[PDB]
Amino acid sequence: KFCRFTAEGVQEIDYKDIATLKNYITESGKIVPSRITGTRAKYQRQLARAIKRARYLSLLPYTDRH
Amino acid sequence: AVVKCKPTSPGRRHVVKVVNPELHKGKPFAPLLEKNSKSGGRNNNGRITTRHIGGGHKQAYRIVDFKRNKDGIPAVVERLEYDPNRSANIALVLYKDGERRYILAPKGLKAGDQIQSGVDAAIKPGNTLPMRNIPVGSTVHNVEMKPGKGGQLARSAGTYVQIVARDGAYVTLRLRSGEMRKVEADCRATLGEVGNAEHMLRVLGKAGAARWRGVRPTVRGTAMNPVDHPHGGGEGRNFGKHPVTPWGVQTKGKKTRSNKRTDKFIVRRRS
Amino acid sequence: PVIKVRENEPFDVALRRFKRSCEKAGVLAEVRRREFYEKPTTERKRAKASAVKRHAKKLARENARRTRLY
Amino acid sequence: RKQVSDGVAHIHASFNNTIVTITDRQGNALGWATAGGSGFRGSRKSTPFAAQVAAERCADAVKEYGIKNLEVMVKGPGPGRESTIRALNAAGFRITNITDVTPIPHXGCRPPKKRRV
Amino acid sequence: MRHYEIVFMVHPDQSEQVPGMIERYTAAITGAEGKIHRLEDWGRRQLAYPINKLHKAHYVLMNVEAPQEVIDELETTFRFNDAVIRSMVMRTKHAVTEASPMV
Amino acid sequence: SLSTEATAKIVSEFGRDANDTGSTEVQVALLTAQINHLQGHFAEHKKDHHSRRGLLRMVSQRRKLLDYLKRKDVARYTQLIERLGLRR
RNA sequence: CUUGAGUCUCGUAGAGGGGGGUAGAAUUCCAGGUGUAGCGGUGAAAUGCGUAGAGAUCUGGAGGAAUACCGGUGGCGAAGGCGGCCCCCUGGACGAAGACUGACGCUCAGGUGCGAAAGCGUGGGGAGCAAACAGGAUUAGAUACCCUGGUAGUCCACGCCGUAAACGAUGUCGACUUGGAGGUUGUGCCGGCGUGGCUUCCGGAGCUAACGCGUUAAGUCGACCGCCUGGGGAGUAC
Ligand SMILES: [Mg+2]
Ligand SMILES: [Mg+2]
Ligand SMILES: [Mg+2]
Ligand SMILES: [Mg+2]
Ligand SMILES: [Mg+2]
Ligand SMILES: [Mg+2]
Ligand SMILES: [Mg+2]
Ligand SMILES: [Mg+2]
Ligand SMILES: [Mg+2]
Ligand SMILES: [Mg+2]
Ligand SMILES: [Mg+2]
Ligand SMILES: [Mg+2]
Ligand SMILES: [Mg+2]
Ligand SMILES: [Mg+2]
Ligand SMILES: [Mg+2]
Ligand SMILES: [Mg+2]
Ligand SMILES: [Mg+2]
Ligand SMILES: [Mg+2]
Repeated sequence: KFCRFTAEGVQEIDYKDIATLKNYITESGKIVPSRITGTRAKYQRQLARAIKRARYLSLLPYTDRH
Repeated sequence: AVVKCKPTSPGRRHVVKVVNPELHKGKPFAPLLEKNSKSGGRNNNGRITTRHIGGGHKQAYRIVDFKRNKDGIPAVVERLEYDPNRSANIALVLYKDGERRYILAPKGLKAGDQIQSGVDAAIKPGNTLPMRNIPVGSTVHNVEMKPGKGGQLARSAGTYVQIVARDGAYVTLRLRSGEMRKVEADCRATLGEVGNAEHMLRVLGKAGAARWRGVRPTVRGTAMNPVDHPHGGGEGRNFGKHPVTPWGVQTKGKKTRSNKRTDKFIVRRRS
Repeated sequence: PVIKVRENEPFDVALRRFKRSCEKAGVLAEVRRREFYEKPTTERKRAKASAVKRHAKKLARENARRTRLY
Repeated sequence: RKQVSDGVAHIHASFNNTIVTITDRQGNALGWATAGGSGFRGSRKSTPFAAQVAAERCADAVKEYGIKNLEVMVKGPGPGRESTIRALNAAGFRITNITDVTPIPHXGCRPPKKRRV
Repeated sequence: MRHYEIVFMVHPDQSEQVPGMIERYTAAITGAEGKIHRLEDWGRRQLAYPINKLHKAHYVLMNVEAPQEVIDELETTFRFNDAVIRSMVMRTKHAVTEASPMV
Repeated sequence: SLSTEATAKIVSEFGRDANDTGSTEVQVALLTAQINHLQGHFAEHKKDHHSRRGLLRMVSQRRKLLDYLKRKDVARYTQLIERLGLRR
């Protein structure tokens, strides 16, 4: 668990922070359920938005088979 | 605007009119007019060579600029006009040097709009550019088939072409017919669609409305005697033969294109 | 589930690694899920019933831990 | 004829059949075998054993190319996913990579209607 | 006057045009009486997946405070500039004057 | 909705002070401003039914406030509807 | 007069709505390369597809539709409903301090508006799916269930239709009346203690024919509306 973003006082998740976002995607590129990472729901939604934005900018892959 | 007529008389019950209040109500621009008298569909042998042509209203010809050759000089749309010679409306445009021209009215165009042709003209409806300067995917009309010859494709009301690909000296176009066609990328096209799209929604309502347009009645081949038409004859309503033209060519599916000279430019036919 | 066979790794071990990668990514479950169309009403009914059964089972377990069988 | 020494084994493992195609790394087929073409029909066609025999036969069909190393791409939910890879390994190929390439729509098209059996 | 975050990716074969692009876009913004709050030239990055068969692109990140109309003009510029292979314009609540995690 | 500036301007104009945000004239003027503004939105977005429900709520509340004002002080009511150009 | 109702200020979450753009996955089709005898399908088959080179695999292209994961007895909406990402326009809700108006309220026959899916009109579009339809099976038959195909339609614009087990089978508004465990979204103070909104499950009194409901009542009350009066005939006939 240990939702990191509340303990870091973030106001957003920042789609440009690929280091943080790689901790929330599986090796195939899928977004990890918050019931596994322990993320709070609000920050899970922020995280999903950020990952989708990063995927659009090709900073993250959609899958591992591009 | 598409407006139905009220059934105050049987010839009006089914009439559907296209009313465009934006169209100039006065006379057309006289220096761009010339007479064009009727043919009755007869050629210089005086023989009918295209049937069902005759009568209809007197019409003056409007000299329309299909070439759009006046590069780098802006023009402003003065007004839109009814043109009897074509389905599309036309626009009287005024160039900054004082010259006036008629152009095909694109969809959306209206009085006060600015237009321009040339290599550096902005990508805006009504602007005309060589197609090598127009983005792939764009919607265009009045497309040239040879550079400098003047637009010949997509001129009727509502029509347009899509620039689907560019390969070297050629672009591939999707014509309204569905045909995929190549022409040289130096050929000019005008951004946007031809206006007056509701033209096809009109309903003539009565026979006389076809007569006003210079269309004479069509007589069915099966209504004649054998001497007149392959379909002719029979005691009662008979047919019993494969449908043909008055001249005997099969007229239900038989193909007639034979132009080996232009086959190379057809990427795929319409189907 | 892309798997690279590491050096001096027996084949059966790497096959197991690939199998676990596939079972983790849920590829077979996704394929089976997508064989046929299930109406949204059926999907919602299935999800609701699964949640209800999960909750009822959990409560039965909690209240059986207070129950002596013999 | 041509010697390749580095190939890809594509295992199309459907519920009813298993197709094994061995290609070079550019995707050109060198030889193929199927569970359905290896003396198995109907119920026997869709078994791990029929897939194993198909893998053996496809390995035989590419002996002339001198292939030594195999990437393995598995596609589909069929019973021939694993036994095909085991048979390719027992055929003497050095399996250097195993990848699942099963197509997953990210929504995609509406599947056929549910069967009522 | 709204705050925007703009990222645009340039064809890697046009990287040396990026400085001129940056100055021109900044000029349009500032002529509209807008401000440049952040501006980062990330240079060439490897794409996470191919785009138009390319495996690289030149990223530029701008945080501006401009009226909507100049942003629409800029998006139209991005649309018709074949050097710009992708772009994203986002609204932000406030001006972001900081350093992105890419620097 | 109305911006802070337009709201404050209407409050100053129709209110008896810049703090008098609650008087019936201020409420009616704010509603009228938003209704007139939204005419342009709904001319373009004719199928925006969900927003139009909020617009019709604005119309209904304004009608109720006007009726209250007319029953309470008819002269104030007349002044208000003349300033804002309302039929009734 | 300010306690109901409402306005303003500052923020908060949200698949609320309308418009436009765009991304990646996949299906299908088209062109070509490699390759060769099968593929596909079922309970088993057959129809079908394939040596005129299919299926498999690789490359390039076209087009339509839907947005995996996130995703949740999670959220938003009056209901119907709403799910990639980005912008433009826009509705509602909620919280904290105040300030303001001063009963401006509740309900609502008739009226008006919205209203899933299917359907209808005109014009587009059409990948996938699929009423109808065709063939193959199954069977005593099989106008089905299963298989191979497949057209309306499903999609878009605009108009119509006005109905659903449109359901919580529970009208709206207000007040009051033991508890427990969660979810979600605010906010105050020092992970603890409060305090609001929405929400899931259990349960006490009470209520209920019983099943059950149980502070989100089907409990205790008030305001107003809708509706019922044995089964069938019939939500039919006129
Ligand atoms: Mg004729
Ligand atoms: Mg005729
Ligand atoms: Mg006769
Ligand atoms: Mg004859
Ligand atoms: Mg007869
Ligand atoms: Mg006969
Ligand atoms: Mg099937
Ligand atoms: Mg009523
Ligand atoms: Mg429908
Ligand atoms: Mg229709
Ligand atoms: Mg179809
Ligand atoms: Mg069927
Ligand atoms: Mg009913
Ligand atoms: Mg419902
Ligand atoms: Mg329900
Ligand atoms: Mg009911
Ligand atoms: Mg209970
Ligand atoms: Mg009836």
